[PDB]
Amino acid sequence: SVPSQKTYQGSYGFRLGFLHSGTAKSVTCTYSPALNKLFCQLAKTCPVQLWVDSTPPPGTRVRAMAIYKQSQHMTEVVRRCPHHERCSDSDGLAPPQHLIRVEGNLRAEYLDDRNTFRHSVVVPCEPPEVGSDCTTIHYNYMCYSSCMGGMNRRPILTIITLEDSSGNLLGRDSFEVRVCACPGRDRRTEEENLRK
Ligand SMILES: CN1CCN(C(=O)c2cc(I)c(-n3cccc3)c(I)c2O)CC1
Ligand SMILES: [Zn+2]
Repeated sequence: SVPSQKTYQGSYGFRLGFLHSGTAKSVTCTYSPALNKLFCQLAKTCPVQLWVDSTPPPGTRVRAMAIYKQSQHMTEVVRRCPHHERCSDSDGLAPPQHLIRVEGNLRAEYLDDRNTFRHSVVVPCEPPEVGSDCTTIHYNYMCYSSCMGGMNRRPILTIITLEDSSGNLLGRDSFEVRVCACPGRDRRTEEENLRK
């Protein structure tokens, strides 16, 4: 009743990568390697790189799912709060309850698991554009970490899985996420707290 978060490169050497966006007050998405934590504003583009050592088979897919980080909340489905699930912000593909969306990919599919009720969004693997060495998926997080009746200040993890055409596991990586108004300030604060 809890998805695994164990990092697993698998046969294709799968792992994530993040840009270096800095901590200026204006930054909208910034990743802390020291915390393995992405800080982002509500509904803003979060570029996540996908890296492999070798090409996975045709029909391989990449799925994203959120879980609560704290063990005492891990069995609770992460969903949008009672306010945001009712706001008129649909993109025509993502169900209004889903926290994580993929931006700019008409082949994205959204799953409400019939057994666990967890939400996820999955896209087909596509090779990098000519001249690039990795593929980037653009995610959006559709609720603040602080939203009452939803995440309610509880930290979450995003689990990214590489899957075969039947959904079997080929690779896994993960990162913590805080969705907040000032990601640059919050990253600096939490990195300072860690250094102390
Ligand atoms: C050194 N080799 C050069 C040739 N490779 C690719 O073109 C490649 C193919 C795929 I499909 C993907 N891909 C994985 C998940 C989503 C897209 C990626 I990231 C790639 O780098 C593999 C690595
Ligand atoms: Zn919300």
